[PDB]
Parts: sequence; structure tokens; C-alpha cells
Amino acid sequence: GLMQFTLPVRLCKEIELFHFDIGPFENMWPGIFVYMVHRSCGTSCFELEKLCRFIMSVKKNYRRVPYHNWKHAVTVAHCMYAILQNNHTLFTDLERKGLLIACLCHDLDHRGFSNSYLQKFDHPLAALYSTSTMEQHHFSQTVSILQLEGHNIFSTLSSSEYEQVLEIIRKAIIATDLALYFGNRKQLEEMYQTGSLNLNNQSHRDRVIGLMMTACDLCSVTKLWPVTKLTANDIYAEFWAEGDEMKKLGIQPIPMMDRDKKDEVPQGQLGFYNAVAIPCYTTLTQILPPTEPLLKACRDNLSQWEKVIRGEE
Ligand SMILES: O=c1ccn(-c2cccc(OC(F)(F)F)c2)nc1-c1ccnn1-c1ccccc1
Ligand SMILES: [Mg+2]
Ligand SMILES: [Zn+2]
Repeated sequence: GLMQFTLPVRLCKEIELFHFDIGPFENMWPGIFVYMVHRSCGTSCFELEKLCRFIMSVKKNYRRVPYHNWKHAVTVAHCMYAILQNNHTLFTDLERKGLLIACLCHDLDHRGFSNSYLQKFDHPLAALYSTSTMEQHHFSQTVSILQLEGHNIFSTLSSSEYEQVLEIIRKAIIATDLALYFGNRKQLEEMYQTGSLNLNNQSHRDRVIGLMMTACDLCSVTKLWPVTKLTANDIYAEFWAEGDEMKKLGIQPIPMMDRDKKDEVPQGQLGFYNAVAIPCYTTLTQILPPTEPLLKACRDNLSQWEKVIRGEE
């Protein structure tokens, strides 16, 4: 109860900012997370011994892939933390609890492959879940770890609250399926502009949490340029590995994933910023004005990629 986590002055200050980078020291990430959970929810909301055990089990169940790894997990959790801290009064006690957990677990057991690769490979998980295949697997993994002994960090919740919070987590994790983003943002836009968006409508909160999850998930595009630029190497390293596996199944992969088409990455990023990222953070800013820094930072990077194409780097 009286064991407050603290951080070095630079991290103490720089962690409250959206563009924070959690650094190269793996061993500090658990403490960074607990710090955020405390500041974002309360010193009280989780039992420290249970939390740490949960944190470490979740870490053990991320894999050593170039991008969809433990560092991504914590990065995504941090973006959410920022959003929650800049929208203090908008969210319930359970929402602040479940969402940070949802983000930590959102890519549990990821192997670096898209849902499509599993379909075409005919992976057994694809049999079990036709849509949002990895995301239903990520949620399922979260439930496993939650049921290990000494791991129920929600043990003080009533039966009801427990079910609510696990439903927050489930919907939140499903929403990281980007195929579902496009519709979700379309609807939030029309609801916002036609004035009908309404945060007492649970059906509407669900959608809004979905968009926050897309925002947090994509948040490497909202970092300072050198962090964004370097993360890109990792994202594309998984892509090209998948392309390879596609070619192995006798299927020319889309150029995004073809490592013989490395030269098209800059134009590919442009496309993605215009087609995906900029819309995401625009709409999110409209719904949640204080998240504007994500939009700004995203635009800055879009400009930086334009500069790559023009040979200015
Ligand atoms: O830099 C990028 C370039 C292309 N894509 C991407 C991913 C999936 C489908 C897609 O094309 C679509 F289907 F949308 F048209 C494009 N994502 C990123 C990116 C940036 C940050 N995260 N992130 C990412 C990575 C992997 C998975 C989900 C997001
Ligand atoms: Mg994912
Ligand atoms: Zn992710």
C-alpha cells in the first residue's frame, strides 16, 4: 500500500507524454507498467504480488519476433496510459483497470504472421476462429494466464464486475484486428458529425474504446521521427518473413510483404499514413480532443516520409 514506484527524473517527466519511448532496457518495462497502472487507476486497484506475477507470465508468453513482441505490448499500454491521463474524468474505474491490461495482452503469443497467412496456411487456429483469428487467440491466452494460480488480479471484483471487465478486455482485444477498424471509424465519424455520438450509449463506448485501441496499436507512427523510422525496420522484417512464407505456399505476396520490393516501402508508408493512420487520429481527436498530440506527431511523420521520397533523406 505504501510502496509507491518511482522513476528517474527524465522518465518521470517524459512518460506522461504521448511520444514516450520505453527504451532498450527490458528489465525496466515491468516497473514502467506498474507505475502507469498506479498513476492511472490507483495504488489500490491491484495486489502488487499478483500483478507482478501476471506481468511476468504475460511477458513469458510473448515471443522473440522482430516487432509483435513484449516491447510492442508495453508501448501500446503506454499510449493507452497517456490517453487515460489526458481524459481523466471520461472513464470508469473498471475501464481504467481493464484497458491497460487489455493492451499488455493484446498480441499475446503472436508469431509475426497476419490472419491471412493463417487462412492460406490452413492453421488450426483458423479452423477454431474464422474471423479475427489471432485476436481471439490473444484474448484466449489472456484468459489462460488469468486462470493460473496466484494470477487473478481481479479477485476483489464481484462476479458481475469481473464479467464486465473481461468483456472490456475481449472487445478491446478484438478491435486490434485492423480489418474491423475501417468500419468502426466510418461509424464513429458519421455519429460524431451527425451529432448522435453519445458516451452513455454503451454500444457507443465500445466503438470509442475500439478506436483508442487502434490508436494505441498503431502508435509507433506517432513517435519522434527516428523512433518511427527505426520501428519501421521491425514491422517490415515480419512482413518480409510472411511474404517468404507466402512464396513458400506458392503464392506471390502483396508488395508490402515482398522483400524484393524494398524500394516501394516509402510510397507504401505514405499510402498507409493517408489510408489508415491520419484518419484514425483525426477521428480520435474529434471524439477526444486532448489526444491531438497523436495526430500532430502522425502528420509530422507523414511529412518525414514525403521527404524520404524526394531524396531529402
Ligand atoms: O507501417 C505499417 C505499414 C503497413 N501496415 C499495415 C498493416 C496491416 C494491413 C495493412 O494494409 C491494410 F490492410 F490496412 F490496407 C497495412 N501497418 C503498419 C503499421 C504501423 C504501425 N503498426 N502497423 C501495423 C503492423 C502490423 C499489423 C498492424 C499494424
Ligand atoms: Mg495484433
Ligand atoms: Zn499490436
